[PDB]
Amino acid sequence: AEPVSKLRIRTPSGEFLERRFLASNKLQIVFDFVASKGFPWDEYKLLSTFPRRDVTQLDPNKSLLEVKLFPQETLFLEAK
Amino acid sequence: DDLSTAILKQKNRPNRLIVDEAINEDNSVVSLSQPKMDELQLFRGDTVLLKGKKRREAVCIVLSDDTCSDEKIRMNRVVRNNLRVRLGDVISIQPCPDVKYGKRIHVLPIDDTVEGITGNLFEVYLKPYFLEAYRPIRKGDIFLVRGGMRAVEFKVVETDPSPYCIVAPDTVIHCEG
Ligand SMILES: [Cl-]
Repeated sequence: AEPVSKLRIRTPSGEFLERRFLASNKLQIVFDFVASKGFPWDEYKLLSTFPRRDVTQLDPNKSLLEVKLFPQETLFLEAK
Repeated sequence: DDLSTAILKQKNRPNRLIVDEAINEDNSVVSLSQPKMDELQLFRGDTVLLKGKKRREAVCIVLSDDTCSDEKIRMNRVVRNNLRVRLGDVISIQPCPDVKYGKRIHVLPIDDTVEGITGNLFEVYLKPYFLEAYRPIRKGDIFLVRGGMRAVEFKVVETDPSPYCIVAPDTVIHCEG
């Protein structure tokens, strides 16, 4: 198997989005995914909690592998 | 059910783990090996329910740790204390998808003297502790917050939904008292 990142993303109401991405995907592919579900970049941040960091504040051209989102992470959408 | 119960004829229990020292000093975190998480079908950042002695329970977030032995669980002093366990004791761990973003929680400092001696408890302790952290908490928890220049212990009086929830950005935090 070629490295995959499974991401589970809590929506503001507390339920989940889920999607598996190739770990070599550009972080942009994750932004696009949440946007397509109704959570555009200019309205919502995407947070991780261990460590606490703002994923939307990272270089969208870097890969998931590069930015340390692999092989599993739970993220959180939060209104800006 | 209980750590203290078993039938004579039973398929083994992969979810009974030996308490070990934390490397991550965070109150909300427990760490397992990746193979143990695979075996238990646990996902990084999942909320879990831990059972300890004297029917104590705790909710934590589970992370993988590459130095953790398969049979062990790393947890900090606060969680150990809430579970009434010591290093080398046995706890049980199970998935807890039942946990919702809370509507409100009620907490209070267990020390009656601290508020008078320190800075604003919400601004100096609680807000920094919970903000953007999505911590699970359970009614009855005593948790230790390191803010300002001295730690303050808080007790969870009640949660809504009960008896556990995740403290979200719109969770109303009542501290009184
Ligand atoms: Cl309350």
